Amino acid sequence: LRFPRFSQGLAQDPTTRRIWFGIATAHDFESHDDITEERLYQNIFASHFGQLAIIFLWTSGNLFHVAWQGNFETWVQDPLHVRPIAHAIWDPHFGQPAVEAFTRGGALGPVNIAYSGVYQWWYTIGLRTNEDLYTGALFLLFLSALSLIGGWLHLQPKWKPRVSWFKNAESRLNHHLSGLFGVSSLAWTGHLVHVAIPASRGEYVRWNNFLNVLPHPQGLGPLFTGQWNLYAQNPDSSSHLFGTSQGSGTAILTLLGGFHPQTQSLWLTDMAHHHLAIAILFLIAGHMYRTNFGIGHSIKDLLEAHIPPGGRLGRGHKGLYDTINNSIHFQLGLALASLGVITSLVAQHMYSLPAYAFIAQDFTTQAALYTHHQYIAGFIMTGAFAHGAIFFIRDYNPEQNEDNVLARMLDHKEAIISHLSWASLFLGFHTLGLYVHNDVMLAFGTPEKQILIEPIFAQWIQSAHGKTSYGFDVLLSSTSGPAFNAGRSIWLPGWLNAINENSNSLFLTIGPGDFLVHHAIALGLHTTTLILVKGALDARGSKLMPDKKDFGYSFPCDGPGRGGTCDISAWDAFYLAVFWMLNTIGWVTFYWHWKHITLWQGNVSQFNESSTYLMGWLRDYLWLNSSQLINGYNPFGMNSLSVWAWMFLFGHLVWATGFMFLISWRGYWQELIETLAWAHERTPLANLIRWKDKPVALSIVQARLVGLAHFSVGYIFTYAAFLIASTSGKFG
Amino acid sequence: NNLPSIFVPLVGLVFPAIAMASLFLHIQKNK
Amino acid sequence: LSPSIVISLSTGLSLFLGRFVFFNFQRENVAKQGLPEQNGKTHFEAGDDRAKEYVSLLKSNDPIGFNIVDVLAWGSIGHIVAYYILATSSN
Amino acid sequence: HWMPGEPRPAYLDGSAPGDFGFDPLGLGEVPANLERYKESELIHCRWAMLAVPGILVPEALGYGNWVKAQEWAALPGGQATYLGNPVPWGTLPTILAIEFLAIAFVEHQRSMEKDPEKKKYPGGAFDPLGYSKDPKKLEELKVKEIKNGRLALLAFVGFCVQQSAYPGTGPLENLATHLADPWHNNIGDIVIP
Amino acid sequence: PIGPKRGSKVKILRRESYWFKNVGSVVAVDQDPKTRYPVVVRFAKVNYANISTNNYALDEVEEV
Amino acid sequence: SHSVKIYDTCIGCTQCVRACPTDVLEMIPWDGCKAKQIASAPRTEDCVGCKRCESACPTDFLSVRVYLWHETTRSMGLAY
Amino acid sequence: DISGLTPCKDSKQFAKREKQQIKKLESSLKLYAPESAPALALNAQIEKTKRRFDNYGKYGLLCGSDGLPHLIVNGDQRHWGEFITPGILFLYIAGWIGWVGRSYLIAISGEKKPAMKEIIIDVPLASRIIFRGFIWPVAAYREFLNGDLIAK
Ligand code: CLA
Ligand code: CLA
Ligand code: CLA
Ligand SMILES: CC1=C(/C=C/C(C)=C/C=C/C(C)=C/C=C/C=C(C)/C=C/C=C(C)/C=C/C2=C(C)CCCC2(C)C)C(C)(C)CCC1
Ligand SMILES: CC1=C(/C=C/C(C)=C/C=C/C(C)=C/C=C/C=C(C)/C=C/C=C(C)/C=C/C2=C(C)CCCC2(C)C)C(C)(C)CCC1
Ligand SMILES: CC1=C(C/C=C(\C)CCC[C@H](C)CCC[C@H](C)CCCC(C)C)C(=O)c2ccccc2C1=O
Ligand code: SF4
Ligand code: SF4
Repeated sequence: LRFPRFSQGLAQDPTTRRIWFGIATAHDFESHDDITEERLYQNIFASHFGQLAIIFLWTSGNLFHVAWQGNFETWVQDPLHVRPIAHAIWDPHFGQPAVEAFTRGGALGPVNIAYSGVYQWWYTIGLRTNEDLYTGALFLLFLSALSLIGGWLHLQPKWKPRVSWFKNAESRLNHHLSGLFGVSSLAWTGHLVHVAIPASRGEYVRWNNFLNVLPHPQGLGPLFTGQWNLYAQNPDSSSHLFGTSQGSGTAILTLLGGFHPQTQSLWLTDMAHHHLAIAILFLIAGHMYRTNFGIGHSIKDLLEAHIPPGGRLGRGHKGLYDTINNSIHFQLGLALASLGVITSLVAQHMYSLPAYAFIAQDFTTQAALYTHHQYIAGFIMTGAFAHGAIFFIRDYNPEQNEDNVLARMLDHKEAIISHLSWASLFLGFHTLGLYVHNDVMLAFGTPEKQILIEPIFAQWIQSAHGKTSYGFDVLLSSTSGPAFNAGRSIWLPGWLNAINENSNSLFLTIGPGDFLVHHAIALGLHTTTLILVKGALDARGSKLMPDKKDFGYSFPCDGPGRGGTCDISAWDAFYLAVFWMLNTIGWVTFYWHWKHITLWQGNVSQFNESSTYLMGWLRDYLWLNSSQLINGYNPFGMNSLSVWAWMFLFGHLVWATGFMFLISWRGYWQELIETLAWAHERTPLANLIRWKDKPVALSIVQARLVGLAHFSVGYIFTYAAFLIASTSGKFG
Repeated sequence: NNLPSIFVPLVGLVFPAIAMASLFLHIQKNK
Repeated sequence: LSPSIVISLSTGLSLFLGRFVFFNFQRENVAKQGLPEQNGKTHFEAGDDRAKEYVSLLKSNDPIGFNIVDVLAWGSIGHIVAYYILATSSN
Repeated sequence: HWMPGEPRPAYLDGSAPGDFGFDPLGLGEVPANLERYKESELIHCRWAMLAVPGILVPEALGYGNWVKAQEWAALPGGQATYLGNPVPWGTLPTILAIEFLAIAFVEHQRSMEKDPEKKKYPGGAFDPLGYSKDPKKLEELKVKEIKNGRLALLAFVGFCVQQSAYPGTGPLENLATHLADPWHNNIGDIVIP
Repeated sequence: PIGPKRGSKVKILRRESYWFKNVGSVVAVDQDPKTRYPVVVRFAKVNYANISTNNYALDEVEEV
Repeated sequence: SHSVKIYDTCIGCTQCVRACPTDVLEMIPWDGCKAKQIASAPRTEDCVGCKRCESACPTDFLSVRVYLWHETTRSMGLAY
Repeated sequence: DISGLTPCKDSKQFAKREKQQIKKLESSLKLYAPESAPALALNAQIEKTKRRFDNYGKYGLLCGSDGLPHLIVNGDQRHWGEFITPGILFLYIAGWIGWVGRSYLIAISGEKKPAMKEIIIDVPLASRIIFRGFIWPVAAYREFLNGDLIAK
């Protein structure tokens, strides 16, 4: 035996394929030699512990570097006129102009400007000095050490959990719902009330005095007597200055709604009340399922009894408890789908309802956060469907799942796939046709012939929320409606003030260009879903390959017979859907960035007029906004944007290098490598050296992955460079 | 400070060399 | 301004309703939805040592078998209702 | 038959009281579902045959229509009235508490019954005058009860709908409006504005 | 005689077959007892291999 | 070595054993088809995984199947 | 005023667009003799531009802040000519084409070699079938009622 230890088949490969495939199959515990279920579960547990340790170390490193090399104490005094510092630069390759150019902020040497928004987040939660950040970093280092220690302990024979413990679903659901959500959110309200709210009013509360300072003048008396309205009295005034006692109040729980007048962000007393309410809701809900105390629900009986008596769903949900409980890919897919949905929601909500002070005025940070979270959500959404296909291949049992909801989906896969195809074709046809018609109309110098369609439904929905720029006068926009009268004394004043102010990002005004780009987004989503669903459902076989389940999740082809069978596996269906995900997220981020750039420059009419034809996009977004970026270094000198131009070109080069592995396939290269072996063996003074692994071309599936990684890395780096350079050159 | 003048070369030139040598010796080993 | 000490009499009413009215319905529904099980075996009998029911807490000398868990659950419901009533007033 | 010349569903044989084969959507196909539906229909009919006297009589005595009697509870501190006399306990949280407890007991008592016949016509103590002594008269009585209940349900639907077209008005007010000028004060104007 | 008579129309009940749930015509039936798939069926449409004839057992064809 | 399997839907055409570029497959006598023959796969250590045998099979779905498996010097076609 | 829009006839930006287009066209005409053919073509272009702007003014379209017409597709009766009527006409034509294709495909399905009638069209049969699609809605609906629309 030799590397890999966990594969007898791989360890006997006489070629270089032994190393590549040894690296790529390390974390697939199910396919290792002499693997059992208990060992699988225990390895997963240890890996989770390691992941937590890595996360804690990452956060500790960020905090330590900001405390040691940043300008946090200078930024706190004048947040709007200081640039945050990420860390310092020490590059022996730098020249003197590079040393001078990157010396920005208040530093004594080259530094990097942070665009992750950690400064605003930490300032909002009450951190004020570099001593606080050092303590936080030390605490997180301790937490990482504790996580590693806990990871090592449960791999010992005395402390190994059993498989039955891992399959106790009701106890885990109860404990997670009640403590990991309810108690976790209850404690954050405590931190807010005791530390963060006093800090925003000029009060310094730390470990040495937090037992003597009352968060409220009346103490806990109102809480136990039910006089809970005393905690909302005397809120902060509109003339409040954040961080000082000028114009401050004494309330700790309010329902004002809207934004803080100065920081242009949510009130700190609204978030505490929100977290308290959700903590109570989560604490109550964690008492549903049955444990060894003799009361509660049983999930299996809940599933088995939800069958309609009409028979239109067959046997219903019977047998689904054991299907989910015995498959880990099913659980991973469900978790990934939920996580991706909530990540997209986080991205959509953070840009329009900012929570951190002075982050709405930082234009570069907002775009970076939005793009980051949207790309991550897209990748997670692809992974959900990938693991659904893996479940259908490896874990599904037809006999236990007879005629239930899961089995009837495989029965009519053709209808689902064909209807998805119809929707995609319809959307693509008409969207492209309208765009090309508008382009041709602009080309002939007659813009009045364009097809411009108002997004009436979205404008009506915006009016129903209290916006008065369209004159629809419905619901919340109606002063005499019951809905308006219900909340007019609680939250409507502040919300209506915020929604009818046009300098923020709360319910931006929309037009025909928004309509066209929204339908493009819909086309992208439908096509990606079509690809992934077709890959998942056809995983066990089709007419072209009835026995696909016998060949695994990933395999090259079934050869040139029967007309040829390239890309017939479900893995190849996942591989083709990454290109569509990247395209869709690119469209979404292009739309967001152009709209917000035009909004920030105060010339929204440019987007309104130039977004109805594709030449408008190409000329007024890409060509126009890339002038500063491509001038980072020129024959006349360099400035602080040099690194972003270099990364722009680097991303272009990495993206194009991926096309080599995607367009040219293996048999060209194995023949080319065969001549080099002869050349080396016949060369004097060099044939005294010989290899140990026989050199070979990459495998058919390897080159698909290697090409796709190059494509994604180039995409990400190029867009990140362009976005950051374009935003920071104009707005700093 | 003077610390970056040490740790940057330590992490960029010394540790990669040690790790690559050890890993190559590990992957080339047989019994 | 209703007093908080009196309003907590809702606990007594909730306990009365649980002990005299809805006892049979709750008991028969709990009997119908048995212990959770995996692969046809309960969690404890499948191998999980920490899933064993506490039989010592099931035995109560009440003539109809009223437990302490029932007391806790109905008291929690009564307290929640009473504090909702208290918070709704004085607004 | 509810429509001559139309075939009947197989499960509607014409032996049940008030059975005329009306089931275009086939909601009674499942034998367990159809048994429940008869109980629900009878309960709805019996509840609606008490509402109709309770809506017209207070309006016929000048005490206000049936939607005016609910206006006071939306206000803070509103007190209930009966026959023009305020009742001491007519506060909102006193009324809500006594209604839930009194009803939750009887309906749960009805729920625990397991004999299908007693869920519709329980008999026993609820028939003090003994009208169920004759099985021959009883069938005629059941037909009469079913035929009246559906009419009362239709009347209640009319009550509800007529309110939307004429807000703030009572059914007797609508009848008085119609009687004065039948040929212009009718449904036609509402449908075609 | 064994199985369907020649010229009759049968439908296929083999899941891994290209003509699953399709109707074909019987050509011949081998009468040897030791043969496992004695029914010869032909179809109007060709499969992915441009073949139009296949052999089936008595349990994978039914008279339509 | 790769895995080559034969199923009893075989008709004895010989076309798979004529197509193999290395001697992996051969005909043996049998009873169960008109031809009184079936393919056998005695030498799968010499299989390269080309699937020429599966392109030649006239059965609706193949009576010969090749499953790719652990790779060796012979199965990679290396003459280095 | 749906969505805060204004009629084209009252829009000043619409008139400014018309004036700019006409002025751009007129600057090219000064380069040619009035009797020459290019002058005649430019005159025709100017007249057509004026007529197009007048026609857009007459039909009751709605302009935005840029002076460009916008289409309302919510179903309002005042703008049924923008989306509803052309949509119904397109649906009729597409149903005609699809019904004719389906009828021709069914007609030749019973032949000895139906494939050869697809690469070499049988002109008389198609010509006889072409006229039949003029009443496609009635035939399709009656086929749906009789259950012959969906294959068994
Ligand atoms: C009170 C009891 C309790 C608690 C606290 C935990 C806690 C945990 N268990 Mg656990 N467990 C328990 C009882 C408990 N268990 C019992 C009784 C059993 C046996 C039935 C188990 C069995 C068990 C297993 C088998 C495993 C765990 C694991 C875990 C860890 C998962 C990490 C996680 O959820 O990320 C934290 C996530 C959240 C807090 C919520 C994420 C989603 C929310 C909505 C996001 C909120 C975002 C919010 C806006 C803030 C973000 C913004 C901010 C950046 C500013 C976590 C530490 C896993 C593990 O190994 O971890 C080490 C694991 O594999 N547990
Ligand atoms: C810009 C490049 C591009 C374009 C235009 C498309 C377009 C399309 N892809 Mg696609 N794709 C691309 C790149 C592209 N892809 C890449 C890089 C990948 C990764 C490998 C994929 C992977 C992919 C998958 C996996 C799938 C698609 C599908 C589709 C189709 C669904 C969208 C739709 O509604 O049709 C848009 C309509 C059109 C483009 C029609 C234009 C027709 C004009 C009029 C042709 C004119 C002809 C000519 C001018 C006249 C004769 C003259 C003579 C000289 C020819 C669509 C045709 C899906 C599909 O086919 O299923 C439905 C599908 O499943 N694509
Ligand atoms: C499958 C096609 C499809 C898809 C996926 C979408 C998707 C979307 N549309 Mg949309 N739309 C469609 C067709 C479609 N539309 C058509 C055909 C019209 C013209 C009537 C519109 C008109 C329209 C408007 C005016 C607006 C949207 C908007 C939106 C977005 C918000 C969701 C919404 O309001 O749904 C709307 C859903 C529908 C209208 C249902 C259409 C589905 C049917 C099956 C289409 C069939 C065509 C039908 C036969 C036409 C008959 C007309 C004939 C009598 C003349 C969402 C991305 C809104 C938005 O945010 O834009 C920025 C918005 O304001 N759409
Ligand atoms: C394949 C497969 C799989 C996977 C799957 C998936 C991945 C899916 C996804 C899915 C999804 C991803 C879904 C989603 C959904 C969503 C939703 C369903 C939503 C909803 C919403 C709502 C309902 C709302 C509401 C509201 C309110 C409340 C208020 C305001 C207004 C509104 C309307 C907004 C599994 C593993 C499982 C199994 C195997 C196979
Ligand atoms: C001996 C006896 C008797 C009596 C008895 C009794 C009297 C009992 C009682 C009992 C009780 C009396 C119980 C209680 C309980 C309670 C509870 C269980 C509570 C809970 C609570 C909670 C859960 C809370 C919550 C919350 C919320 C939700 C919010 C705010 C905060 C708080 C925390 C407050 C008699 C003579 C008759 C007979 C013979 C025997
Ligand atoms: C270029 C090319 C080759 C030839 C390329 C080879 C053999 C590259 C082999 C790797 C060399 C030595 C460069 C490695 C560069 C890495 C950055 C170093 C390792 C990094 C570690 C993290 C693994 C194929 O083998 C091939 C096979 C099938 C389809 C397409 C292609 C294809 O396009
Ligand atoms: S394996 Fe295929 S090609 Fe070879 S004899 Fe059998 S049926 Fe003929
Ligand atoms: S796969 Fe190729 S080498 Fe292997 S037995 Fe078949 S024809 Fe021969």
